[PDB]
Amino acid sequence: IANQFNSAIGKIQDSLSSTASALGKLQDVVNQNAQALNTLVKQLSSNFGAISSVLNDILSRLDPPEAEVQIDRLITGRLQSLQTYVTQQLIRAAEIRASANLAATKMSECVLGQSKRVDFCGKGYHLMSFPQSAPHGVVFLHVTYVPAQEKNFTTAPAICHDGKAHFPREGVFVSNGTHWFVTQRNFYEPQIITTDNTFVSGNCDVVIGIVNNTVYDPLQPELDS
Amino acid sequence: VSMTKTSVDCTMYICGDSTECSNLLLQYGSFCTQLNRALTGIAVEQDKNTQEVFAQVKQIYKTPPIKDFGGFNFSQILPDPSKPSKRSFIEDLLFNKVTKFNGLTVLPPLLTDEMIAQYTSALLAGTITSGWTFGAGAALQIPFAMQMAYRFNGIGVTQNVLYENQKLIANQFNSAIGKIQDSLSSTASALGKLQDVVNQNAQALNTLVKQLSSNFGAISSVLNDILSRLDPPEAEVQIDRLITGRLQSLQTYVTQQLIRAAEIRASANLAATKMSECVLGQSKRVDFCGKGYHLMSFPQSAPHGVVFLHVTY
Amino acid sequence: VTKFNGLTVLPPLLTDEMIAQY
Amino acid sequence: KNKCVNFNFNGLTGTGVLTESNKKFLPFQQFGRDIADTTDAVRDPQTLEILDITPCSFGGVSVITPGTNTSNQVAVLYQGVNCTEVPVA
Amino acid sequence: NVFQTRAGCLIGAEHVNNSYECDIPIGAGICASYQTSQSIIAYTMSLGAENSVAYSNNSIAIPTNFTISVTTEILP
Amino acid sequence: ALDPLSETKCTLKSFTVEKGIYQTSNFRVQPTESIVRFPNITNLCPFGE
Repeated sequence: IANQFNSAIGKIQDSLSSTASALGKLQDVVNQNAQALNTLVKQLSSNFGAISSVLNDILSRLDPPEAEVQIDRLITGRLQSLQTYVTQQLIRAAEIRASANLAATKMSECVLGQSKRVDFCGKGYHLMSFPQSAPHGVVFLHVTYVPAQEKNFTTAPAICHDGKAHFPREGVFVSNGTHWFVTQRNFYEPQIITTDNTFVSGNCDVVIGIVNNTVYDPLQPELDS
Repeated sequence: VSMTKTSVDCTMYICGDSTECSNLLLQYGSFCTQLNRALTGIAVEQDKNTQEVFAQVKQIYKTPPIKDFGGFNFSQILPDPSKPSKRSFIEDLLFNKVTKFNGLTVLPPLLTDEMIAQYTSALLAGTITSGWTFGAGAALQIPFAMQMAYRFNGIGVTQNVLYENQKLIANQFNSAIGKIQDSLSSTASALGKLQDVVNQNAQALNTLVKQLSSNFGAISSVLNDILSRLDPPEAEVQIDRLITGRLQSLQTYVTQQLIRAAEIRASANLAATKMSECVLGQSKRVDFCGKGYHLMSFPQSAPHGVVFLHVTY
Repeated sequence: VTKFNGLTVLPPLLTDEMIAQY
Repeated sequence: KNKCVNFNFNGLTGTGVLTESNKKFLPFQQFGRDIADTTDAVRDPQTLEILDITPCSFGGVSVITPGTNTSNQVAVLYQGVNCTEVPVA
Repeated sequence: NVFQTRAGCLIGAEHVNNSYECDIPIGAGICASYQTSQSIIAYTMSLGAENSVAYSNNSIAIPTNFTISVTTEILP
Repeated sequence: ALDPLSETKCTLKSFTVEKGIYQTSNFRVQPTESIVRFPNITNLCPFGE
C-alpha cells in the first residue's frame, strides 16, 4: 500500500503538469467574466439609435432641445446593457454558490471524516481525501479502495451439520471444490467454518440450496484435553 | 433531466427579409450576439445533464439466457427483444403518457431514446448479477440469494428472514411490480412532473411567436407595410419602434430560459445522486430512496427524465 | 490557471496565502 | 505632463493623465485606441511626440464606523487611490 | 461525401458503420472524428464494449487483490 | 455634506448607524486645467473667391 499510494501521488503531479485542461472547469469562470466585462465595455461604442456614441459630441452637435432626444437614446440603451450584465451575474452567481455548497459538503464527508455515500467522494470505497488550494476554486484528491483481481468460486447459502442450518455471521461461504471456507466480500482470506463464525437458525429442510459439511467446534479438543 | 433544445435566430426574428430593418438593428450592437450565446450554453447544459445522470457506467451489461431470479419476475422491468425498439414493459407506458417558421429551431437531442434504454439495461442487468459491485468496481459475480441476504443484513434484518420467507418475499415483490404497471397504465398524471416541462416550453415559444404581431407603438406590425407606405426617412421611425420592442421580447425569453436552465440542472444533479446511492449501492439516508429501509432500486427511462422504482423494507 | 470606463475589481477578503494556510 | 488635465488635441477632447511614452507609432499613425475603443495615446499636433493617456484616478469611498451607541469616530477608506492622490479631495 | 442525418445534411464526412467513442458531438447519437490519408468521418456513438457477466446460483468470486487509486476533483 | 459620519447616515437614510463598513459617494480626480494644442493657422477664409 506504500508503493501504490506513493506511485499514485506521482501520477497526480505528472497529470496536472502535463495536462493543463484538467483545470478547465476553473478557466471557464475566468473566460465567462472576461467576456462579460469585455462585452459590457464595448457597448459604449454602440450608437443605440443615437447619431453618435460620444456624449460630448451630441452635446457639441445638436441644440439643447434636440440633443436631449439623442442623449436619451444612449442613456436608454446603455441602461439596458447594465441590466443585461447584472442579470447574467446574478444567474452565474447562483451556479457558483451551488458549487460552493457542494465543495463545503465534500470537505465534511470526504476530507474531515469518512463518507459511506456511493461515488460521492469518487469511484470506489472512499478512505480519505486531501484538500488542495486552487485559484477561484479548490481541488480534492480522493484516496479510494478499488478491487482489482477476482477468481470464480463455488458458494452455498448455508451449511448443514447437525440438522440446523448454519449461516455466516460475517462474510460469505466459498469453496475451492473440496472444503467450504469463510471469506470476506472485499478480499479472499480462507477461514475454517466454526460455530464462532456461523450462527444456528432454523433447520436444513427450509433453506434452498443448503449443503452439508463438517462444522468445526473449538470446544471439542478442549474437552478432550 | 433534459429540457427541449431551442435555438432562436435574432436576425430573422427581429427583421424579416428586410435590408433597411437590418441596418437599423446593427446600431444596437451585440444584443443579437448575446442572445445566441446564452441559448447556445443552455442547449449544451441540457445535454450535459444526460451524461452526468443516465450513464453511470462505461460498460454494457446483459443478462444470461437462463433466468434464475430467486422468485422475482423481472420480465416487466427488463427490455423486450421482440419489440421493434428496445424498451421494457414499464418504459412502454412511461413513453406513451408524456408527449416555427419565424426562426425558432428545435435542435435534436444529443442522446437518442434507444441509447437511453441501453443505459438502463446495463444498470438493470448489473444489479441482477453483479449486485452492488459493478458500480463500485469491476463486475463481481454474486448469486441473487446472496445479494438480497446482504441487503437485509445492512438494514438490521438478519438474513434468516430471506431464506425462510423467500417464498413470501417473492410473492410480495412480484405482486408489487404488478401494481406499478397497473398504476402507470391507469394513472396518466404520475408523470405530470415531466408534462410540466413540455407545457412550459410550449408556452414560452407560443408567446415568443405572438409578440411579432404586436404593434409596439408602430403603425403596423408588418415591416413590408412600413416600407411600402412611408418614405425612407419616415419608415426608420416606425421600424425602430418594432425593433426596440422585439428586443425586449427576446430578452424576456432568454431570461426565462436561463432561470429554467438552473432548475432542470438542479433536478439532474439529484437524479445523478440517487442513481449513485439508491441504484448502484444501498443508502442509509432517511427517506432519500423512499419511505422504509432501502433495499435497492430499478432505473427506468422516461421522456425528458428518468423513473426510479425503489424497493424498501 | 491565470477597466478605464469605471469598472472596479474588488480585492478578495482573504489572500492566496490564507486559503493555503487553511 | 504627469498631471490630471483636460486635453484638446486637434479637436480630440478628453480628461486624463498625460505622460511620455515608449510606445511607437507609424508616420501616418496618430490617434490610437484600446480594446475598449477609447483613446489610450495621442500625438501632439505641433511638436511631434507620443503621449500615454491614462484616466485620472477614481474609486469608491468606504466609511468604517462603529455602532452609534459606541462612538462617532470614523475612518475613511479610499478604494484604489494612492496616498498622494488623497489631497485632491 | 453528401449524406443525410436526423440533424440535417452533412457534407465533408465519410460514413463508417463501425461504432467508436464520440469525439465531436453532432446529434441523434452521431459524432464525428478525424481518423484514417486521414479525413473526417461520421459514426454512431458507442456505449462501450459489451460485457456479459456470468451468473449462477452456486458461482461467486472473491477479489484476490486491490489497488489504491487517487481521483482528482475540481470545483469553483 | 458635513462629515463622513453624516454621509453614512445620509446614505442609509437613518439617524442610527450600526457597526460596520459602508460605501459612500465615489472619489474622482478632477483636471487641474485645460490643455489646448492646435496647429498653426493664419490666413483668412477665401472671402475673395
